[PDB]
Amino acid sequence: RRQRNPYHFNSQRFQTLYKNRNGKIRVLERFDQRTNRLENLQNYRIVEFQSKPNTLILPKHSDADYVIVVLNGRATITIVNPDRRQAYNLEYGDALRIPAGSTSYILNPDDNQKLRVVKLAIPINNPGYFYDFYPSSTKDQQSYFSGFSRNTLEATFNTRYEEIQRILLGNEDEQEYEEQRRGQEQSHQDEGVIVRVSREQIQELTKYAQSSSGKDKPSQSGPFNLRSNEPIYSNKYGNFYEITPDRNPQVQDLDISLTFTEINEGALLLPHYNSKAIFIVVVGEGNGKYELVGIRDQQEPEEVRRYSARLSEGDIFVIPAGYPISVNASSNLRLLGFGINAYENQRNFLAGSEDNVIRQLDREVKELTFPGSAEDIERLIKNQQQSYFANALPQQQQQSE
Amino acid sequence: RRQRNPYHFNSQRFQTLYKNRNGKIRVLERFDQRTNRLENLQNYRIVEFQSKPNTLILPKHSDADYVIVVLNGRATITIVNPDRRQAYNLEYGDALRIPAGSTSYILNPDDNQKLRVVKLAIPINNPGYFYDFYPSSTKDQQSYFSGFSRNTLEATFNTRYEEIQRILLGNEDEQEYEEQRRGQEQSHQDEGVIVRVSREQIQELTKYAQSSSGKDKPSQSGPFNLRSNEPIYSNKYGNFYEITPDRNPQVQDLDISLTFTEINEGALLLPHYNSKAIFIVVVGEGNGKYELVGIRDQQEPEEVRRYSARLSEGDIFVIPAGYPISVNASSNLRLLGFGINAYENQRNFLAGSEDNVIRQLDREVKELTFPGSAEDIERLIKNQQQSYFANALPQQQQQSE
Amino acid sequence: RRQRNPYHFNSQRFQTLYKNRNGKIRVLERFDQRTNRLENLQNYRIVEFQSKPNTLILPKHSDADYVIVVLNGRATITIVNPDRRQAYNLEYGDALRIPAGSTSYILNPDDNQKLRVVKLAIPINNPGYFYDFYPSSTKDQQSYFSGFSRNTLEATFNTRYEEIQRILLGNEDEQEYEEQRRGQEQSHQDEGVIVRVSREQIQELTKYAQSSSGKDKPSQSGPFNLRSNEPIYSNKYGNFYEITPDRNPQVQDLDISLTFTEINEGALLLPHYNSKAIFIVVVGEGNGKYELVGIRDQQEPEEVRRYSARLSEGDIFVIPAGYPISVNASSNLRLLGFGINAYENQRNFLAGSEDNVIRQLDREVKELTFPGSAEDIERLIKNQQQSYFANALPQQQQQSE
Ligand SMILES: [K+]
Ligand SMILES: [K+]
Ligand SMILES: [K+]
Ligand code: NA
Ligand code: NA
Ligand code: NA
Repeated sequence: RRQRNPYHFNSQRFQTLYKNRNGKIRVLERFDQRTNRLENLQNYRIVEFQSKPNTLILPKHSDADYVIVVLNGRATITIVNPDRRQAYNLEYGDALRIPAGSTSYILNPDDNQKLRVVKLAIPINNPGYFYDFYPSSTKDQQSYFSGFSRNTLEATFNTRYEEIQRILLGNEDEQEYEEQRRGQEQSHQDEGVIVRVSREQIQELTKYAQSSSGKDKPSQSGPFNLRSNEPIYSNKYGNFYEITPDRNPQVQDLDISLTFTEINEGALLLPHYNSKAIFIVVVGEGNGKYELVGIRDQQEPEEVRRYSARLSEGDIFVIPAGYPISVNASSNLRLLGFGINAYENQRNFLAGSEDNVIRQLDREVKELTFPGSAEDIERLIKNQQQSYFANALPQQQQQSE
Repeated sequence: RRQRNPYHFNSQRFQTLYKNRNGKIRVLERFDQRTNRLENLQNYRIVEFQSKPNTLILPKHSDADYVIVVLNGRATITIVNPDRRQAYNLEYGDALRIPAGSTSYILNPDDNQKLRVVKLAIPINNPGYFYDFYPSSTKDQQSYFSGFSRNTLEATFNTRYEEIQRILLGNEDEQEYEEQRRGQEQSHQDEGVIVRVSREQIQELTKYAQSSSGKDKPSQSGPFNLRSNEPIYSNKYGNFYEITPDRNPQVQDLDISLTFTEINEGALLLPHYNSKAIFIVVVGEGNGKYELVGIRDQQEPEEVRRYSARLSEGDIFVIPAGYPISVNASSNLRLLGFGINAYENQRNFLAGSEDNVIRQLDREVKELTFPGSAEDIERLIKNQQQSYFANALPQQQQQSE
Repeated sequence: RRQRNPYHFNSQRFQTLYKNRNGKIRVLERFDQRTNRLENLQNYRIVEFQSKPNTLILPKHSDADYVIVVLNGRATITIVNPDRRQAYNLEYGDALRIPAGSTSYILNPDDNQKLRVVKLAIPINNPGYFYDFYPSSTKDQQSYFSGFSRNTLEATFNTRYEEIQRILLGNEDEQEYEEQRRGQEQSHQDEGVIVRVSREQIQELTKYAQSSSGKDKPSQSGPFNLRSNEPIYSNKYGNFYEITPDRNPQVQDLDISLTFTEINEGALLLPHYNSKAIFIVVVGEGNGKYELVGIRDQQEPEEVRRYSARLSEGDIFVIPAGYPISVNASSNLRLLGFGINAYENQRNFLAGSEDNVIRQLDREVKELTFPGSAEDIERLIKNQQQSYFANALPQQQQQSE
């Protein structure tokens, strides 16, 4: 539409990196592609990863940090080190920092639930770009071991290339059949990087795992549910959870807050602005619209600019620091918030009866600030008795189907 | 002149953002406009803001940090939060960090003194660019509330748009008279973002205010006078004050030192270099010349480069780390220094008899370093018995008017 | 060769900045010249500095930090401050942070040993660019004092320009003879910035110096030998030393680890990857080859990319975080490692029997990960009983000369 939305990143702007019959691994366009208004976010990327019941992403390490949030189902994740090796179950809500270089792999042990993970990634080397290192050799990726010379591999493993090749790599087989339809496996596990897993294996693999279930609190060891603490804002229109970095060792070096806002249908996250935090917002569920307010630099009276977009499962949108936002709900809307620059943030609501900086003004300034009489503004301001969330005067039925 | 001055930012390179009859709000060209030698300063901007007696900037928040220094007069500043609301008087000399997102507004309660504020700003979102958010609706800026849809505003305030509009915004009135001359007000306060204020109001507004007067010391709460501590360098040619970040909680996260150098007429801030700190220097008062020394990369003997410029009330100039500087005074010259990267800085004077790194040399190296005999250099070096500042052999009168 | 090596910086890509008959001062091309894959290293530069016995670099300060490592011989370094003045002997192995702005100069007191220093530099002002400030006036560089005006110099030193000029600078002499051959001196010390020194002087100059000899431990005061601690990895194929930033006050603000890997002939630093650290690797001695593994983004099965290069005294190469590396040795190969982003790094070996993350995998995942049976992989993996370094099945003789 005339006057576009730089800050809106619909579902579609995910580029598939990897689809096989067991899961997908999408990544979102670089925040600074079309826009040049989102430069401070040049490093961050958003990955959605998805898998089907009883499945396994093969071991991977990346040149990037990861903050996992399970927006759907269960997974055991394992994280492997030079020294120890770990494993956590993770339920809906759970988040987890995978540091940069950790060998990890994620199993979906559920029997009928797809796994849905959304990852913020912070590249280490180059800005907006990381890569996935697999030891596995599939028809889809090769091992890094392949990038070594036979001599080097042979010294390395202390083994005839022919034995390495047979065991770690794979042999010459340069044709094709790849037709006919049913389902089974390939090589050993449904070929590719996302493979089908046996219960035998799920049982073995989960047996080590540190169970979540109980909503674990932001520590430095295991997963932490974004609903662990009591809502920060809670009433009968929604819930607002949030873990600020300073109270969360696992990410405090990344200076990320994480939020989980549930907006009930016909409800409205009343307008606020984030004082220093740039928020990357992720739709898990529901439908709605938002209104972000900017000053159109463009290039008489300084014009403000609404940047609106419909919302739905999968979309990303971004909230620049200082920019007032508000968010509707046609259907029960659930949002995941990655707040960059979040340490010391303060969310300033602009309506209703808490953290309302407009009311916190000096009487006589309200006076000078708005055309109404002082008293008219206290009354008006006070007409919204709900805080944080309210009713949005929703649409409904009447002579309608 | 042939061989320009990248580092000099005369008064003129201020772009007005806002002039009405009550004050101005200028901002300085981005440090990396013409030059590409000033990249590390790409984020910082310098705002001068000015107002006339009994006046008020309307409430504003920005997507940027602010370090205020009052180079002229008095002001009450208020800073408003989701929770509390504060207010300080500020006299000449006082500085104050306005964090990013703080609702603030500045009154000039004086009866005949113009208020002069110089702000370093550090944008949060985008590099070299911030914006001003006002709830006010004037003939000059609109409210961010205007960027919301009527439906959204109506849910928000819990009020008929028509009542919001009447009280918080303003109504349709699409013509003009804007002629005839006298002075009074407009709407309620002299229209625009800088408005005329009543004593009734000044009295009320200042009644909360935490008075400065007494030269408050670098804390984390209120304003701090850049002359609070005893001069760091003081003799009969000038005074050199400076608050390093590590001894100043309010900015220590920004890693800014602030200086206040008064150079007496015909005096001379002897040549030094800042070891890590990049200094942004601001002329409050007086006239003089400076000499900055660089190595002209250009593109036989490596050539050095003087970058000189006359000085006067309002000018900015910048001192790259490591680059030797010296500053004259035709008239009593008063400078405000924003030292970026200032934590652990050490100012190395190169003449006179303190912090003189040339004299700190090994005898026998002086020997090898300069053409003179060792003894000739100790004597010479020692011919300047004043430290830090000295006499500049000024110009004066003789058969002259 | 088709498919170039961005990460390889042979000896040749050093640009001489300064050669006279007493030493050279080379600097390496900006890590982001040809490549745009090395952006996070845009600031760092590598300087090799070399001098001949009984010599002196004249006093210099830079707008950049320095981490010195002596890869050959001995030096006294002096570091001069506004306040105190210091001096350390430094033997092979020793490293030292010269902060930004420290007046320093380096003497080579040895009688027959050339001094070889390799410096990582981190510019302060501009990214990839620093400059050298000398008070000396040679036929090669001028003093910064020259960049001041006569009036300014005269106030400064409190001396007739004609006396300054005679003692600190040098006088007009605008011709040439610069022929005939023997050796002696010029002006006072072999002209230029690197000069010939007397024993009389070496004796005097070293008399202050804090002797190294004993392998001093990472403190915050003096030089620290990169072999101070016991090897981190040691067996009969090499030694691997490393000082991580958190255990080394002098650099912990720079977040640099330093390594010293000695690979014995026919030995092999087995393949690993650095989890967060980007390593800048410097060849002191020996010959060999390396294999770095990357994912060629390029632009069916994701291709990996070997980036190989022969090695020899002087070469630089770089190891991106996460990228597996391995290094051979034709001759006793000695490497200096500048690990950027090194705080919390963990080196993951991929072969042999320590810190082997492949073996740390879950049995049943190895199962799914490689084509071999689980048991075949444990056996194979276990066929390399040496850790860290091993034998490379080297080349040798047979019907050969
Ligand atoms: K929010
Ligand atoms: K200064
Ligand atoms: K290494
Ligand atoms: Na063997
Ligand atoms: Na109502
Ligand atoms: Na005199």
